[PDB]
Amino acid sequence: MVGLTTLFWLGAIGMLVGTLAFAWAGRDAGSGERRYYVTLVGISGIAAVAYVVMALGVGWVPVAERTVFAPRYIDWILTTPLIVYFLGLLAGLDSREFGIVITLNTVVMLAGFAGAMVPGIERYALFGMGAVAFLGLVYYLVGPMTESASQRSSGIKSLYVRLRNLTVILWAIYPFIWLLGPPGVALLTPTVDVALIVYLDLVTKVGFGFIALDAAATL
Ligand SMILES: CC(C)CCC[C@@H](C)CCC[C@@H](C)CCC[C@@H](C)CCOC[C@@H](CO)OCC[C@H](C)CCC[C@H](C)CCC[C@H](C)CCCC(C)C
Ligand SMILES: CCCCCCCCCCCCCCCCCCCC
Ligand SMILES: CCCCCCCCCCCCCCCCCCCC
Ligand SMILES: CCCCCCCCO[C@@H]1O[C@H](CO)[C@@H](O)[C@H](O)[C@H]1O
Repeated sequence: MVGLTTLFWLGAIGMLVGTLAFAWAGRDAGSGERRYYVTLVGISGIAAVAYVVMALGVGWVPVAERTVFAPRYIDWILTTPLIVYFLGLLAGLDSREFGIVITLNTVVMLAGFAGAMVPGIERYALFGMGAVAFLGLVYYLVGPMTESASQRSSGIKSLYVRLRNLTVILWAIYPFIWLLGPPGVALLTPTVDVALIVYLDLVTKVGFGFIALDAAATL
């Protein structure tokens, strides 16, 4: 229990550091820019709360012979569409296309959560639904959204592509962790699972945020 608790506290601290840095960076509150900072505060702030809750030993749900971390999935349901929103803003995406990518994202996270909570082998059908919706989300990120980003200045398009790449490459690792970890075949221990996810969560949220902060200043 000590290892898992320690990892969750590290996640909480890293998320808190991001949250404070984004809130501070955003204080200037430029009318067009404010939205991006508030979104980053929401992304890392919600994650921080989730990690604190888990560190305190809340929401460790036993499912068959594994443990499900409910706050992790609730976190993702809330924070991943905020990341997609940030990317859609950057890309200058149209309202229909925003709706599509937010829908596909929500399918991924709901299917992953539901799958984690189903004891039997039918849970892999839920994983599959999420994997299919994720391929759709990736298509949008690398296709239509990238085309949309090209209508922006070269610097904004470069930022879009940088954050798009970070997002696509790291998000693609999560389903493999689900499959190899406790929700799937339970090869990886809960500690190894949590350690990998803490890194990935921190980079996809706080790393993502610092990359945007850097580009915003350099712009
Ligand atoms: C906008 C809405 C339409 C979307 C709402 C999300 C919704 C879709 C989530 C669906 C799942 C929902 C049905 C939950 C059911 C889970 C339940 C079956 C699990 C069993 O319950 C286990 C409990 C305690 O043991 O864990 C319980 C887990 C914890 C109690 C919850 C974990 C906390 C969250 C991860 C953090 C939430 C964010 C903060 C409330 C806001 C922080 C703001 C920030 C800026 C400080
Ligand atoms: C300006 C730099 C600020 C960076 C934001 C993150 C703050 C550091 C918080 C500690 C992070 C813990 C490291 C966990 C890594 C993933 C699990 C590794 C276990 C081997
Ligand atoms: C482009 C592909 C990248 C290579 C990654 C390899 C694929 C990862 C395999 C994940 C699912 C395989 C399930 C078999 C795991 C072994 C079962 C052990 C039981 C505890
Ligand atoms: C959920 C899985 C979805 C699979 C990804 C295929 C979606 C892309 O499919 C494409 O959509 C375009 C809209 O931008 C259309 O113009 C194209 O005709 C169509 O081929």
